[PDB]
Amino acid sequence: AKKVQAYVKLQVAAGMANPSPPVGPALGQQGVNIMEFCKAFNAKTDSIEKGLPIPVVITVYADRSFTFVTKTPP
Amino acid sequence: MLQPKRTKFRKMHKGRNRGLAQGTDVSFGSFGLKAVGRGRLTARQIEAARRAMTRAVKRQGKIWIRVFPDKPITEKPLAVRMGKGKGNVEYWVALIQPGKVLYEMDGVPEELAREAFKLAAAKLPIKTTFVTKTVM
Amino acid sequence: EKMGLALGRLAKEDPSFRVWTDEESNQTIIAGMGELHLDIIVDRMKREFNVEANVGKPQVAYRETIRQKVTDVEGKHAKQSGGRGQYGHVVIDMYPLEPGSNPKGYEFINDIKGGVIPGEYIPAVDKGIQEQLKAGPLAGYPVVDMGIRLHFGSYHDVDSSELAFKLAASIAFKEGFKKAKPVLLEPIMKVEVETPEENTGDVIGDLSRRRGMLKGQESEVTGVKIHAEVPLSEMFGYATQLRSLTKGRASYTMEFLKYDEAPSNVAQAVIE
Amino acid sequence: TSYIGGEGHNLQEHSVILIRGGRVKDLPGVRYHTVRGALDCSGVKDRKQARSKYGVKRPKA
Amino acid sequence: MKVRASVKKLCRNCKIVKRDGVIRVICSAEPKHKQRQG
RNA sequence: AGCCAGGAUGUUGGCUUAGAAGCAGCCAUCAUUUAAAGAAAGCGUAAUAGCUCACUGGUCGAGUCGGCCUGCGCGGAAGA
RNA sequence: CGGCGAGUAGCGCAGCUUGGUAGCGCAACUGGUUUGGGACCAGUGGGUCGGAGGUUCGAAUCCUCUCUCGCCGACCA
Repeated sequence: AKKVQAYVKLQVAAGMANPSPPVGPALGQQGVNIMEFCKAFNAKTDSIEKGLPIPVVITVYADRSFTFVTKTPP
Repeated sequence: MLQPKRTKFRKMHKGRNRGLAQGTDVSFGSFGLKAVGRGRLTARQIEAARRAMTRAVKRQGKIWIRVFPDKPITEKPLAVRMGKGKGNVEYWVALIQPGKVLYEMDGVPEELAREAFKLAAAKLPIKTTFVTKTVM
Repeated sequence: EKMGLALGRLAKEDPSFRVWTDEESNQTIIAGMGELHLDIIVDRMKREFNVEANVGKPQVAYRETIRQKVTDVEGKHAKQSGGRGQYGHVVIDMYPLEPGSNPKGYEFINDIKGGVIPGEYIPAVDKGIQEQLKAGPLAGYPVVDMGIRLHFGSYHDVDSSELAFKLAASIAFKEGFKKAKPVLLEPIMKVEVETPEENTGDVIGDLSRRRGMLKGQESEVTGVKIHAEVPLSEMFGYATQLRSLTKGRASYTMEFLKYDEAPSNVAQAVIE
Repeated sequence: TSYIGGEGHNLQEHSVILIRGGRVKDLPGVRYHTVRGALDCSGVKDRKQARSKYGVKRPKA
Repeated sequence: MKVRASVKKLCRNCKIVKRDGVIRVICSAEPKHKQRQG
């Protein structure tokens, strides 16, 4: 992740899937395919605890590949 | 919209606005709008300035309006030859003399009180100034 | 007539061009693919078919309701002429229906124990109000959310026909309507906007400027889908506007969903 | 003003209908009839008896 | 611009210069703030 | 004062949860990392992002900045 | 508008002249008479006096000020 390379800064529920409705224009704001990520979003989000809002970081290149970072559920 | 509640005499003379003002110290509050001007301050001019400070405090403050109008002023219907006695009362006015304290804001911070007076004062006719509390 | 045969036939050249019917105004509703399309159509017949029917703009619905409930409005009838001394009185208690989904926006519960009102007169009291549903005493309009309860009545034992009681409801209905202040409502439109990527920001302006409330904001790979509900009346001409501010790279879908209590500023307009 | 037989229809207020004779003895002034099965006023909806009147094409089944 | 008896430092970059004896406002790049007649 | 620079963390701090991500609005106006940094004085968005400021370090290198009280001036100021 | 005159039950009018305690009529309600309605025949409730303020022990009432509605004029160039 660069300083800011159009990366989402909040998240969606820890156990839920398809972050489509709530954030809306912002997740796909980079053209991020929900397809490629939603399968892996829960991969390390279902990992610790489900349903407890956690913060995630998804910073995508122009070469279109992200870096996965998560922080403490607020 | 202050107005003497059932005074004795319906109409009264013109009088003269002279001398230095008497109520000249911050009675209750810490801040005040003391009038440097010298002139007749009507009732409407009172209400306008009041609400215009009521908003700067937004709800939170105690405000005392020192001056009371208490003086009836008369007029003449706009089609009459001069005669036929004293006219009709139209509005009330509180005489002012330089040095008279008019409003008081106590409790709110200084600058907002400073900011507050400006809004209202702009509605007042006579020039006024910002005063702060003194002991004795 | 020269329009009925024209636009009737004018439905064949462009089956994308629609001819319709104003609910109870019958004024022909015209649906096309833009003012350009319509305008051309206007003059396409101005001389080809000499069609001078001055098409204008659509018309509103504006149905009505009641602000609140009533307590005990009473309306009697004193036609004691002789031999047929019409005598009919009811004590109705009208209550607005709270937003539901029963196909009929109405609820009439019969609160009479009989004797106070002979039974076979239920339909009378019933349809008595049913008449007053086409006379909205603001501008003569239909009403919604209407819910009526009846407390008691009064009759005369050589009289009191259905006529006596069809009117008792006819009269006392507006009474509570008078007591319980009415209001003017309007259809609210469910719109699913579609504007690529950028104008998304700028599109919101008209979306909201016509007093429309953005419900859902969504997106996809190269697109955006937005949700909001906005009054039908305050939505005309939008086909032009939407493409007029997005380079035509946008379109939308629209449908009615609900009626709501419009403000008075709106209200003092339908008076006519 | 005419009579509209056929217990309902589909058309109204802008069309071409076809009249015939036939008073009604039941309404003031009315003395005529439309023709169920004619141009715009259709053959009635799925009836069997006396269907020649009311222009019902014989149900193929 | 605008004409008015009283001009003021509206925004962060408002400027005032006594150009030829006239008071006026030149912000930086904020067009809607140009004033004179001070 | 310029020219070079940093200007962040939990953390969108809950609600009206449609969104109030340092900035529509409300309450608190926290506490850590500290040469420093307000969970914010402002611009910009649907919301982010983005450009700065508060404040703090380098260089140059001396005085400089904000109120009060007066005197004398400018604007406000168009008629046959 | 100035100049005088009414504001009374539901509706319309007496009582105000000179201060003490508001009457009549059709209406409304209940019963009688009739097969029933009307008319008719017997009882009853209903204002407490337009409002603000004084005069006095006490005010529909005597004064003074507004508001509603009326009659009169707002003329000589």
